[PDB]
Amino acid sequence: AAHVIAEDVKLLQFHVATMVDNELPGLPRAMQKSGRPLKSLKQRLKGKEG
Amino acid sequence: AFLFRGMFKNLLKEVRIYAQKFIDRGKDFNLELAIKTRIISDGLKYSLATGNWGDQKKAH
Amino acid sequence: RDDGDEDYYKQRLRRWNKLRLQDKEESDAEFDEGFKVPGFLFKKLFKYQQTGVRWLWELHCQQAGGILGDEMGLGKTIQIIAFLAGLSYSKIRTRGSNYRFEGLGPTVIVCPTTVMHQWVKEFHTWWPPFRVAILHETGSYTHKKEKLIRDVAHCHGILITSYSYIRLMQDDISRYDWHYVILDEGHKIRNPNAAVTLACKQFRTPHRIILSGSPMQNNLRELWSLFDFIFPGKLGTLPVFMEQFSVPITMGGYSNASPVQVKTAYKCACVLRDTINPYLLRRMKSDVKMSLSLPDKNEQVLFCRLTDEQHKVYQNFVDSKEVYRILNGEMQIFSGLIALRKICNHPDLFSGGPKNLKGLPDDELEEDQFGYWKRSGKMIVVESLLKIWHKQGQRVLLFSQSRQMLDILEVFLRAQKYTYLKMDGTTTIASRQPLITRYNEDTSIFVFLLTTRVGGLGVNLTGANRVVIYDPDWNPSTDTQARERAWRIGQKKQVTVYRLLTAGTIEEKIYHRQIFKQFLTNRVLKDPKQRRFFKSNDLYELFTLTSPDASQSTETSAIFAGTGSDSNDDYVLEKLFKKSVGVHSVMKHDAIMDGASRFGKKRNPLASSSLLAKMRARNHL
Amino acid sequence: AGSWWLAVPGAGRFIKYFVKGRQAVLSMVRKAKYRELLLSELLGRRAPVVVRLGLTYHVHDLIGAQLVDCISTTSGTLLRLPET
DNA sequence: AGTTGATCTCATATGGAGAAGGAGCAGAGCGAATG
RNA sequence: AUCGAGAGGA
DNA sequence: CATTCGCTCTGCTCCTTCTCCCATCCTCTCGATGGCTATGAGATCAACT
Ligand SMILES: [Mg+2]
Repeated sequence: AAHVIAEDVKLLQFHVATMVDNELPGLPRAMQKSGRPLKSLKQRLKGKEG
Repeated sequence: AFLFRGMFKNLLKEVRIYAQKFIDRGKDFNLELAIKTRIISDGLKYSLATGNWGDQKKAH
Repeated sequence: RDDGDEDYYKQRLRRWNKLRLQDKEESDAEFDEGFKVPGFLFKKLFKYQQTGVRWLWELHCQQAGGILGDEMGLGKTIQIIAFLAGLSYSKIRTRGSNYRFEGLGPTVIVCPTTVMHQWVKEFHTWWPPFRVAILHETGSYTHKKEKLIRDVAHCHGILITSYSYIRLMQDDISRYDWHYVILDEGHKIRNPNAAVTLACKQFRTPHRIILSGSPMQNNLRELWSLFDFIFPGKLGTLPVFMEQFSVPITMGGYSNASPVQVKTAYKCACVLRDTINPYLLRRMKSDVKMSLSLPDKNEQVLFCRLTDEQHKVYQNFVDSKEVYRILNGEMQIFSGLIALRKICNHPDLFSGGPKNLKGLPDDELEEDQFGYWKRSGKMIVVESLLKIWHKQGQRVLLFSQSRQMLDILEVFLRAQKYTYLKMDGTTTIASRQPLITRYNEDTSIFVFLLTTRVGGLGVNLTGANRVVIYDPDWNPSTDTQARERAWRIGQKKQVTVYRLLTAGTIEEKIYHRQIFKQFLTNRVLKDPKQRRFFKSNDLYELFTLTSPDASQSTETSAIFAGTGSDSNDDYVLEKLFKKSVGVHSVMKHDAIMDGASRFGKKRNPLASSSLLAKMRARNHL
Repeated sequence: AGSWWLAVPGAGRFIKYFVKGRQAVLSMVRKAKYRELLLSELLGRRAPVVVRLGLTYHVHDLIGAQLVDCISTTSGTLLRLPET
């Protein structure tokens, strides 16, 4: 069904997105089990500790 | 008291969830099996251990 | 040998013609729209096989698939080959479409490797003109297997493949325009999430056929997966099918189901049965006496007691905190069921047995061995069975679900000095058929030791006439397949089958699942009006030890009360009780399995009044 | 993706002039008295600077597209906005 | 040129600061149509 | 060993 | 023919939105994370002859 494949491409887009940037403004955080947020490539590069 | 309210609410929730799938199956349930005493015992223990004052699922 | 080569196929045609010239009358069976079966082939078929060929033609005209669901032994393969021969013979010119064959295009048959050469032999017997080639390491082809598929597509041969090659060669297979896909033993695609299932559904042809003796075995979901191969979209999507049929029909098999649930289930079963009926053709052996007859089967369930130490071990396990973690949802129930089912088989499988010592003299080395028969309540029964049957000169198949228990049984058979053969999934496939023929020929071998799942279909062990199923499986079709090693065409003797169970343990509940599942199957495939037996809460209470005193009924006898289910076999039972072996009770399995006006005055077809009557009767009580 | 129209190079110049001319010439009918204009009077009128493709070309388009109705009269052909 | 056997592998059962976009909207000035 | 938290030093 | 009118096209405010950043180095303790049983089929090619 077209709405299922739309939702699945939307989920693929969300995962490829949160691989690069897990600090998106309008979307949920990608998380491990126990709920901690995943560190993305951007968070690896960004800050004083990056 | 703040912690224990939420933990007792979660316990009543789980007792309802357990018993409903028996009343949906037309037969009485043992409440000694419905009460999952881990909720209070580990909720208070966890929050005192870590100092995260809330649901362990919401630690951040 | 098979026509993967070309000079073999040429030689096989030249030989067939040189034979045919020496025999140098019946008339073709005309159906309709053009289909003909050669008269010499149609005469060779039974009327039920003729009906199957006609049904296959009606499906070919509709361009629908079908499940040829006939019970094992009715000769499904002949019906398929006779139909395909008819298609090739009558040169059916496909209307209005790119498949401008004048005959049969490339066919793929997918089957277990154990039956590939049977298909080749049947084709080379019944319709020699075909070019049948096995895509397998047992196939005759010498070049790379990619080129065989091109050759068999180009010349419109018949490709025979394993399910594993379909799963692995998805592209090189599905690249081509196959005309027919036949799934033999097609219950192998019964899991909709399995990758063999997804690979089989990639075939573009509408002419998809399944051969299976069991369209369903556990769940209505298996039926969905087969119909989603056979007629995509006929049963809708799986989530919808589960909501509309699986839940309503299941929830009205319970004896504690409310009247509304019982009616809703009866309706849903009638709807499903009417939806699948055109596309599932299923004859039973009782429906057609033409294909011989079997001797009588006596199948009984023996309720054994736990030994006192086995009862302690089992009770301590159900009082354990592992079981508390299981019931509190911290653990999956699976490890606990595996443990309970071990304890029921032999406690040493759980406990490791009595503690090992070294330097003991040889006389101590019996009671202290791992798997000693006197610690298992079921082995004390098997001991008395084997002792009576060896004295009667019967021959025994001894099945267990587990191979660990099969080793404990082998150690017992050696210590009792019986002659036996053993087979299991570790027994090399090339050496299996030599063992089965040796057993059938050498009547000096008393026991064949066998896991239930080894060998697939086609293990013909009809040298035996007594069967013990040592422990129950969750899938009912496993234990019916087990007895059908002995009770099958070619059996000359009355087969007695004993199923061992331990009363008030997990084993009695596993048997209750088998019956519940078989009733669920019969409610769709036989008759939706059926009596309701099991309470749901009783069917899923798995971790409670009960064990009846000799004065008490089993739960099975309480459930099936009033059904009538409570000299060699009489003599065996007499000694199983009078010896005080620890048989609590016996039930008859076949008896348990008996679960049973201003308007409309003028026409412009079904009359409204009868369509309305059907709708009302379907929606009222 | 994977599909293309046959096109004419430079069609944008024509399409620009055509779209603006069409709206211009249709407004000449819309703005005239009664929303009526006699075709001979229109074709005699000094075309707007917006009507670069010519005024007859546009009246043939407008009539073919059914954007204006012709009415025959004793005075000759009359353009109208259609009751739509 | 033909034959064996580990081994993998599927599959089964139960704060804040700056920057950027948009809408509102005023009104300049161009060209058609008067009057 | 990692991640997180808290308490400290200049 | 001198308006006059209507219509297109800037460009000037005032939001909403959103993205970025927040001293250096060092020490210690503490909590948490922390992942079936088993039997079958069956394809591979390492490796015997
Ligand atoms: Mg078959």
